[PDB]
Amino acid sequence: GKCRGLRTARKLRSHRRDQKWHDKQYKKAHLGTALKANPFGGASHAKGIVLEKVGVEAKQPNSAIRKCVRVQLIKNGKKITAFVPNDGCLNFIEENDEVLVAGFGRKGHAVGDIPGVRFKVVKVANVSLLALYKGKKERPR
Amino acid sequence: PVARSWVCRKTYVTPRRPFEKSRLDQELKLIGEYGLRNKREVWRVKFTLAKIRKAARELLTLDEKDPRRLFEGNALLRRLVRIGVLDEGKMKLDYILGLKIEDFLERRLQTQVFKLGLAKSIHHARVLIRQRHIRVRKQVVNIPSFIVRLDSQKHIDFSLRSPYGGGRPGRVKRKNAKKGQGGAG
Amino acid sequence: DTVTIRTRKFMTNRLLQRKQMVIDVLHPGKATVPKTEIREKLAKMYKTTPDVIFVFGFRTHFGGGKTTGFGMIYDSLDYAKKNEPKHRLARHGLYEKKKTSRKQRKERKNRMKKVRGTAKANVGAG
Amino acid sequence: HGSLARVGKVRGQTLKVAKQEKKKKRTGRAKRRMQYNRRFVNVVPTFGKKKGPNANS
RNA sequence: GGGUGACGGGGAAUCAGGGUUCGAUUCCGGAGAGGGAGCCUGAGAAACGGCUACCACAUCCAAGGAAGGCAGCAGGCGCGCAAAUUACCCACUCCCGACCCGGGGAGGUAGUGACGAAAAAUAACAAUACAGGACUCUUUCGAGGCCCUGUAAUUGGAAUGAGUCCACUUUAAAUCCUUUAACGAGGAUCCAUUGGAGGGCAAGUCUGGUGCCAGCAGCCGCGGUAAUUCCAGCUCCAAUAGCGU
Ligand SMILES: [Mg+2]
Ligand SMILES: [Mg+2]
Ligand SMILES: [Mg+2]
Ligand SMILES: [Mg+2]
Ligand SMILES: [Mg+2]
Ligand SMILES: [Mg+2]
Ligand SMILES: [Mg+2]
Ligand SMILES: [Mg+2]
Ligand SMILES: [Mg+2]
Ligand SMILES: [Mg+2]
Ligand SMILES: [Mg+2]
Repeated sequence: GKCRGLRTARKLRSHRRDQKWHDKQYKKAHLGTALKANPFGGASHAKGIVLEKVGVEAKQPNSAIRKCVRVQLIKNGKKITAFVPNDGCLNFIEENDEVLVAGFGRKGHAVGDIPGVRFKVVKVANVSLLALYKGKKERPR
Repeated sequence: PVARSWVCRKTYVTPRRPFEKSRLDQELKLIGEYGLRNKREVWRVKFTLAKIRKAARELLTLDEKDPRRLFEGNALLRRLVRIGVLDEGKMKLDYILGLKIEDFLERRLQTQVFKLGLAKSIHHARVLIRQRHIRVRKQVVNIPSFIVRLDSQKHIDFSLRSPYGGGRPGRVKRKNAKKGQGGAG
Repeated sequence: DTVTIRTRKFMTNRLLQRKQMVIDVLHPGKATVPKTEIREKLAKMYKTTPDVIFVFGFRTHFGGGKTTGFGMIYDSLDYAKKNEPKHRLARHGLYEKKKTSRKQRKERKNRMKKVRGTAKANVGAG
Repeated sequence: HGSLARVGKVRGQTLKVAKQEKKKKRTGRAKRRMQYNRRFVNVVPTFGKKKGPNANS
């Protein structure tokens, strides 16, 4: 069983210490590893430039093309395959335009039917894509 | 380095299980019986009750004839009687924990308007209060949630400098007096 | 006629050469008396002119038939033009100030730092 | 494989409709009044196997 | 020995009891003035709104020479997901000086400000037409009304702040509130919003369109021509000056 006694503190606290690494969420957050693998260098969003509209194909039980945007991030030069959500919104996006890109809601782990798209587009040229979908603001010219 | 405070808190705590059904039912019923503008205004009362409940609990953990207990518990009971919630004779601390929401909502200017006749419905009462028509003691307590001290109950009435209280009439009747004078007459 | 007044927390500050107190002002249904009307009302009450009286800091209350502020009375003006803020005097025109505008004096003095001796140049400057 | 053509097919070809008009709706306390009134006094009827605040036969 | 998305602390967020995470950041202590080093004066510095070198940047030169350091306050550029006006004043709070008098971007005041926090409007009352149900009455139908609730007619005047605005107050000089006259409400107006409405999870097996498409969906899933899940319209649900990610 457990170490239990009274001048143990060290053994107790050190054993916990060694084990905490076997936790998955903790090793993520303490080995730098994942902050290195983050395109969003430990960031909530990332501005990046669009360099090709790429149709992603959904995972089997659903059949559908998912119309993503290949973004090169600005802070890195780390490329991305972000999602353009909502219907016909890919059309608002036109190549080389300065999207803001956020996470897809799972703080890593790709979501949905899509394979590997970790990110969604938020703002195309400083505008916000909700406003364009709704019809509120417009892409300038 | 400046003057300034930076000392502020929140006055309410949101519920965890956000769609419980039974909770939503009870809160809305509270809103109906006492014409509250918003769910959270209920949750502000609940929270001021809860603080009291924590404070009471904490005192019951102290051994009796522990100075800290005696003084602080008495002050809490004194504070609670002052507002019209506990009765003298009932003052001894265990009775705090058997004390509910409705007791604390019952002592608002909005109630103690509508309670003291004066209004004509609780929503009317709340409108009155806002519209500077009702004065506590000698000030025009604009604010509904003004907890009315038991001490300060019998000094609730209409505001002197107002249509209802016995002053200059409002701008609607002034207009309708001008219309009857110049236009019609 | 119908204002009223009271005199709270009265005190005889011998060694600032003054009486100083907290003015109370009841005045229901009128729009916070100007301080000139308080002075003349205090003058006839304390029987010692307006010219040595200085009053300020008047805050009305809610509802609006009670203001309250601070007032003091000097022995003579000769005393009041000595033991008083300069602003409070020219509040009723008796110790007015220059119109140099701070920024201009500092700019002027940063030139001058540039030059030695020459009283005429240091007089000129800007 | 698969194109990027159709994109806004359905957002495009829906039958367009007006957003109607009705009224200036009660907001704030008034709203809360209204809803408390229409669950706790007006109806309160004899039951017939449960209710439905947006039912439609 | 190595690392730190490490200045120490007071403290902050959660929290039953234990805990976990945070702490650049108004108090206290440290360290630094691009980088390193050396020093002069001085009670006190290894000073940077002091010098002397070097390195890195960079500015006039009549090309011999000469000058420079915002991690003060404003502001600019850049970086970036990420952050305010080259405003006014020494009146308060304190400091410095030979000084009761001078100086202080310390500090105070305004401006920007949905960082966040406290209060708190967007309607209230009446009779009507009615639409209902505890009472009294009536076999039921119907009626008497202390009780009442919905929808209308805005039917009815009464009440009011948003706002516009003389004036006072405020104040260093202003504003802002506060005080206050004069104007100021029929909603077609002074229009509430964000997100939902298969389950988890509060709320339509409604109508139209699309037909594994386009799209939704944190998860389970929905979509291949009666889609409760998509795009719409209706109604409804939640919170509400807030609510999404
Ligand atoms: Mg480091
Ligand atoms: Mg410090
Ligand atoms: Mg620098
Ligand atoms: Mg140093
Ligand atoms: Mg040095
Ligand atoms: Mg500097
Ligand atoms: Mg910001
Ligand atoms: Mg400063
Ligand atoms: Mg807030
Ligand atoms: Mg409005
Ligand atoms: Mg659900």
